[PDB]
Amino acid sequence: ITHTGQVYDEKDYRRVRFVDRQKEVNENFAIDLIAQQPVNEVEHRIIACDGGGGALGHPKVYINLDKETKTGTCGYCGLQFKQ
Amino acid sequence: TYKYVNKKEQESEVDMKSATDNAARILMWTELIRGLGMTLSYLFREPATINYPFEKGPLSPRFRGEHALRRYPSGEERCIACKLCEAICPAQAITIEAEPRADGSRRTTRYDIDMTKCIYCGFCQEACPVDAIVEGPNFEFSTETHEELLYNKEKLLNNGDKWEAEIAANIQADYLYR
Amino acid sequence: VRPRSDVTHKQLSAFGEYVAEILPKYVQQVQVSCLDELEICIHPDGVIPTLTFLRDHTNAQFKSLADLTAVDVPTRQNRFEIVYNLLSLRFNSRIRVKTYADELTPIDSIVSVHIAANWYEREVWDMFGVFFFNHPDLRRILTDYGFEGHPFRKDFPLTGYVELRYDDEVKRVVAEPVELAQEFRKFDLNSPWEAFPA
Amino acid sequence: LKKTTGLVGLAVCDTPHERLTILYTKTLDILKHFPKHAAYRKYTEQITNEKLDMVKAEPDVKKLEALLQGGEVEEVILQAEKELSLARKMLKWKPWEPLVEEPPANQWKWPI
Amino acid sequence: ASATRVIQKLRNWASGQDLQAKLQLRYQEIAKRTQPPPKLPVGPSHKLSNNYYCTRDGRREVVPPSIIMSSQEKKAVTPAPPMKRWELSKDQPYL
Amino acid sequence: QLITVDEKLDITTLTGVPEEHIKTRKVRIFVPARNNMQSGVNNTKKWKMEFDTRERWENPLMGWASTADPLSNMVLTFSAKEDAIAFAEKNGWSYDVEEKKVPKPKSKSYGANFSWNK
Amino acid sequence: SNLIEVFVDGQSVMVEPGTTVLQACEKVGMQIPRFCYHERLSVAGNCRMCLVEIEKAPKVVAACAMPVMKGWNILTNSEKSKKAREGVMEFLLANHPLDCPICDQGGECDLQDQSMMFGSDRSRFLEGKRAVEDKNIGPLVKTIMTRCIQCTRCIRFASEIAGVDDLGTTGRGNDMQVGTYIEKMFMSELSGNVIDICPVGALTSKPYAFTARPWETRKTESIDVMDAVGSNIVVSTRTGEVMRILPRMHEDINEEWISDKTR
Amino acid sequence: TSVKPIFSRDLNEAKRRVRELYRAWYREVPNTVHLMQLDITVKQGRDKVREMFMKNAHVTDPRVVDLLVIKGKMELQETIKVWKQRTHVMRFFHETETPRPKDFLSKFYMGHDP
Amino acid sequence: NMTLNFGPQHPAAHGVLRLVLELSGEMVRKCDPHIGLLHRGTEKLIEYKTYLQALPYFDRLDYVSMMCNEQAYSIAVEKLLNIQPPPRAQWIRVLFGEITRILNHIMAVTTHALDIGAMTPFFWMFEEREKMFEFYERVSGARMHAAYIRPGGVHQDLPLGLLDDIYEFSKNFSLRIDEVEEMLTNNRIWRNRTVDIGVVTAEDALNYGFSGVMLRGSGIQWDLRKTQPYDVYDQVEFDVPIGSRGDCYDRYLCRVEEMRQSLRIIEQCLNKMPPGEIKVDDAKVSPPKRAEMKTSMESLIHHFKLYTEGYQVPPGATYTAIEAPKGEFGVYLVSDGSSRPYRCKIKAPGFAHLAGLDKMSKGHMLADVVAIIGTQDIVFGEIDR
Ligand SMILES: COC1=C(OC)C(=O)C(CC=C(C)C)=C(C)C1=O
Ligand code: SF4
Ligand code: SF4
Ligand code: SF4
Ligand code: FES
Ligand SMILES: [Zn+2]
Repeated sequence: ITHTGQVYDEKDYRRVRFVDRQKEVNENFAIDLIAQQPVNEVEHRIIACDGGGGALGHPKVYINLDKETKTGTCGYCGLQFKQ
Repeated sequence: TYKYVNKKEQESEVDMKSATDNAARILMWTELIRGLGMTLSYLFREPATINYPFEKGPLSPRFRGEHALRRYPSGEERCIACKLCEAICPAQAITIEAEPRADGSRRTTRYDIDMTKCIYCGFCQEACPVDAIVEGPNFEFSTETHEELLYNKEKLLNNGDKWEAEIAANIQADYLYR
Repeated sequence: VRPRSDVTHKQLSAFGEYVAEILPKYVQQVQVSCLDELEICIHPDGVIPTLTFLRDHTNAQFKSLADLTAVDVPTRQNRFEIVYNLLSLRFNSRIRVKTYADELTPIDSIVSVHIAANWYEREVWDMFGVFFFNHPDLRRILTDYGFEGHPFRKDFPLTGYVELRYDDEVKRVVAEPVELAQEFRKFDLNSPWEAFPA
Repeated sequence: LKKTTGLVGLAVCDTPHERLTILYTKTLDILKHFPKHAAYRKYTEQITNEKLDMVKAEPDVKKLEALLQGGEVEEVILQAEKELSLARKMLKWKPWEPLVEEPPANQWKWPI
Repeated sequence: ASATRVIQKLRNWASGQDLQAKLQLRYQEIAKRTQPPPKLPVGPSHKLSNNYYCTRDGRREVVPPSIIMSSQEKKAVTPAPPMKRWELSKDQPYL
Repeated sequence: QLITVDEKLDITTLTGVPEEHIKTRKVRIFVPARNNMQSGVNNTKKWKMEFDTRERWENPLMGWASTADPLSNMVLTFSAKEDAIAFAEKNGWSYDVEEKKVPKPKSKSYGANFSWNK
Repeated sequence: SNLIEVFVDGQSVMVEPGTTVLQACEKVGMQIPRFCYHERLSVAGNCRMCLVEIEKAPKVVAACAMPVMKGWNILTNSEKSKKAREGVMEFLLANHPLDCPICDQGGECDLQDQSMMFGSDRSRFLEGKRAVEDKNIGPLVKTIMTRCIQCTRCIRFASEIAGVDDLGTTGRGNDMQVGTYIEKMFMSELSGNVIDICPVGALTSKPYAFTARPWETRKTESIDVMDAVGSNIVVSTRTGEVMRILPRMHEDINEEWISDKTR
Repeated sequence: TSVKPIFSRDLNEAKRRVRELYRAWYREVPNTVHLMQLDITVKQGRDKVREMFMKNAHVTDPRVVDLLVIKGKMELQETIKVWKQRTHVMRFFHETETPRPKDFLSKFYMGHDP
Repeated sequence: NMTLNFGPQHPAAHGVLRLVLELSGEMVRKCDPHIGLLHRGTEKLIEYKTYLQALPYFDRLDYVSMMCNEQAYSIAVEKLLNIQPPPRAQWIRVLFGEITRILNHIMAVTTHALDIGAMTPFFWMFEEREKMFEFYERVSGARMHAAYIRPGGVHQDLPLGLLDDIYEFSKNFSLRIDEVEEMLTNNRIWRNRTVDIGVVTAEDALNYGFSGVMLRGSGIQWDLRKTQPYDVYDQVEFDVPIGSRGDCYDRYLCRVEEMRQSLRIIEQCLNKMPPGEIKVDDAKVSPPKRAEMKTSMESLIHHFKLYTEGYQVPPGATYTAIEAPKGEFGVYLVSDGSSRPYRCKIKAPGFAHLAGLDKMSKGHMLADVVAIIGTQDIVFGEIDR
């Protein structure tokens, strides 16, 4: 159910906690939300993902998009870029 | 440089006029009447209270208030589990355990801020490199049961989604300062 | 880098020698920190004598006791390091006289020299367990009435061994051995690399 | 002459020069028993002798207050007899003696 | 504020002070919110040259305490120069 | 005048420790090794004595680790082996000292790597 | 006999002829900041982060590689030997990708600490950085090699401690990348030690990728039971489940290394 | 060896003091059980006093004994000069806590670490 | 003597106080204050916490003078690191330090009256106090318990509207002191309740270690702000309000004057605050700026290490005393080379003052004791620590 497949077993009693209450979960899951964003087709071997917004984003990092097969993915945003 | 408070510079010798003035002060409670005038004066001043539900006491952007975990505009949660928010928390409130997500990305399997343990220092706001954990503006989260106060990743992420618009405005206003 | 005046490190240094000379029977070491603070160190027997000389000497009047504390170096044979910080409103200088006391080798009390110490000495007994002879009324000040163990000792667990909850059956608050729901995470923080010769 | 000293409890002492000369001369006397080369005797005798000499020399108390500091003259009186009391106490204490006992080794090593 | 003059006059009198001049309630005098964006100044040490840390790190150039009188004619010396008497204030010596 | 006592300072009676944690707790005096990750040796200098590890059951409501042993997180640091042994004896905890093991001297010289026949 | 006397800041230590300058500092107790020098790996001199200043000498010398000579005074903390570190650390950091909150050698970095202790507080590299394509060297070691400080301890271990002789340097200039030229996995026992021996977090362990962070890990010293050499090991446990087993040094049994199986 | 005496020169003199404290507590137990309205029996309490006074019967060193009574005296003062209310006193009886068995088989059946 | 305890719940007991009183009739012959009801273990917890993560603890020792408390730890740690805060930061600490003494004195004068029975002074000033917290909240984000004054420098620059708003508060505040001035300074009822009560003689005050308004009230002239000028207290001009006789009135009058003198110091700080940086520029001691840590590797390494491990202050020990509103607040911080402290003895102006209650409240009624605690400005957080 949750982001990590956290689902109390059919016999676990913490399910009593959810009795007469809502088990809080978020419909918007990141694993999926990042996928939607398309691969950025940059034209330089190495590009940088400042995180969007500079100081309001994530530490700046340079990605090597040299591997033709795969696409570079910022360890921070998850945004992907291909040459 | 010093200053004597309550030190009588000299012994003014009683002069009838002086004595009368004093005796009148004791007999007709003159100074006591002075005090009554002050309170009557305010009775006429506008009261400073605010209708609490209808009007709210002003809080500027840095107000720490209630914890929230932000997400990138794309929808990828900002936290990358570096876990130094856990390291610098003074109260040991934040508990983080992580594992590489299927995507291969780094993410936190469990992020639990114990708000009863938290003393709202705002260092976590400070420490985060991606600034995923922020001190959100809301201060009204009083709860009937102690368990509700303990917050897991889903409550904080949900708290983040609800208040993201104001959190973004608040961080927008104060980031130059930081 | 902080501004440092060597006027003080010289003045205080000299005074140190003066005290030492006047009280050689007890002064073991007298040092001035790089922070311009003097710290005469005295044999425990010199507690009464060294303080009194500082409280009542024309060339060194140290009228008020800023603090009485006891660091605990477990390695050190004499575990506690009673430290007395004093102030001289006349000469605008502070000095610290520090002695060493083991757990069952009591120190004299200075309540006579400064009555400020009446409370701090009770505080040192309650937290560290050092005992002060000739104290008017030594008894726990900060800890609970029935507390067992001296808390600030480095060998005492932070969480302690007992915690309190209300039990209906007995309708009264009741100690139980501590059971914590998230143990204190003991982050190891020391880095394996030194900083300077010091 | 003055009405009162700043300090609450202290009270104006008339004949202050005489009161000081009495206390100062006494201390000098007590110190006379201290061992000859005793550090306290040489140091305090020097301080007390200078204080008297000034008290003898100055007939105006206000200037006397400036010459040996002491703030108000009444305080200097309290400091002198406090010292007189300690001088008597140290003779009993015999602190001029050598160190009572060397510190256990590594007792004063802070990095630990 | 927003008080009929008479109430103000009664107020000022009963209090004995022109309380109107210094009202406690704040009205359009307080700094407006959303004050302009701040570009704060970068301090020293941001030079790109002659900025060697070894020349600006008082943290550990500090040394172990200096030791005097370790166990392992001469004039009297005080802890420090006797203190200087404070002087009565001149704007308001008394009261 | 001083009095004579041959009794090993045992002060177990004054320390104020519950009986269970003085007779069932074994502490080990050891000099910490170096996580191989880093090559710094400033954490392999002072001896430390650490009490034996105890139960760490999962908490049902939040899954946080929970411990019933008070002396768990306590690690006292002692400069020398002799002093640490003394602490165990007077406090009455059992001890099992481990000798320090320091890297043996190793002979190195850049020339060797260019040896005619190695 | 065979005991030269060299002074480390005037401490007259005496060392067998042959001891390096770094080794001379060790016996006094001082520790030269070092990268690319491992006790049980050949001296290479790649980093030059250990430059010290023997007294009365024009240039600073390489500690780990300079045979000490009679009389020399090391001046390890000399203003010069600090510029010789404040300026090297400038370089290692310049091409470094700042993903320290990704680098799981976060608190286990001999490059942040040697930077927080022996280096400067800022940066002047206003220019751009470099990036090196990663490599799938194996299923145990995750080589995020854009982290590599070209210290060649891997290429040594992979040749000297283990006889793999596969890892090697490829190219020259600032795009010397120390990865297998063709993608052949580094399959050998003794493989996981590369993790422990790379001070940078370029190549680290893939199973223990992001499960923890070292300050939290409580470290209990125990014995290897998988094999009969009985190698000493340290089991790093967090909140009660083992997170990592890494070697702890036993001169006689496992001298800083452990098998791929027992970690 | 070569220790300085705290208050008692030898176990003999020290024991004198213990006797006094025992008496003190013995004479006090009844009063407390009444001024605190404790639900215990004077006899029962007096045995507890004995328990404690013997829990530390093994101490052989004079200095340790002397501190023990100093501390003991302090406790009495907190219970006769009443600053310690029932909750504090009853704690001595460990009334609420469940007793743990010391039998090996018992522990085996219950706890990982005995 | 009819032993009666001033139990905690009672309002005059500051929430936690069990004064065992021996009532010789209504006259009280002995007090044995039983503190310890709020001992939190503040100084054993600090040993397990790094220097930055222990700052917060210092805002909770005296909880009515938060920033002045955290200026004593900040000065100590700074001494042990031989680093000094930048010029703007030192003025900001003096600006916030006097806002805190106005805040503590409004607390002490108005709550004393609440105990005696005057209720209106508290309400008028408490509205003036939330005006002030706002200044804390607008600069740190917390109404109280800010954590703004950091071991090296202060944490963030003042927002661009704060100094104008501090001028408007300081401009009109003095009338507010003047107003309780009229309502509680000449009332025969106050004077009778306060004058000639708890007189403490000058030498007795020094001997009991009073060190505060209690020291100054009896005429001893000691202010750590002028004698041993910490921060910039050497570049601001003020008059210490020394009282003459020592009754609880002279001590009140002194506290009202210090509020007025602090407005004089606040004025100077707004008039002369320098352009500059708010935290020392050594990344080793003060954390790197948000933009720098996200663009420069040396800054991320310094941010990571500082937040996760710590400053690692050089081994040493220092006793640093600053004039906290209550009195001399000092931290004896003993430091090993480690990033976390070894000992932190918080000297609390208050442990000494409460000891004096038995001597000061001599030959006094049950009602006088309520005034005696009120005139010591005792907050049990500092005493209990
Ligand atoms: C200002 O000093 C203090 C008080 O007295 C006026 C208290 O009432 C209290 C508690 C009072 C209540 C019942 C809110 C505290 C904590 C205090 O600090
Ligand atoms: S710091 Fe920010 S990012 Fe790193 S873990 Fe805590 S929250 Fe997630
Ligand atoms: S290696 Fe990993 S941790 Fe060490 S600096 Fe480079 S990135 Fe930060
Ligand atoms: S991989 Fe690790 S070891 Fe091999 S070179 Fe790059 S850094 Fe040095
Ligand atoms: S260690 Fe000296 S060259 Fe790398
Ligand atoms: Zn990105």
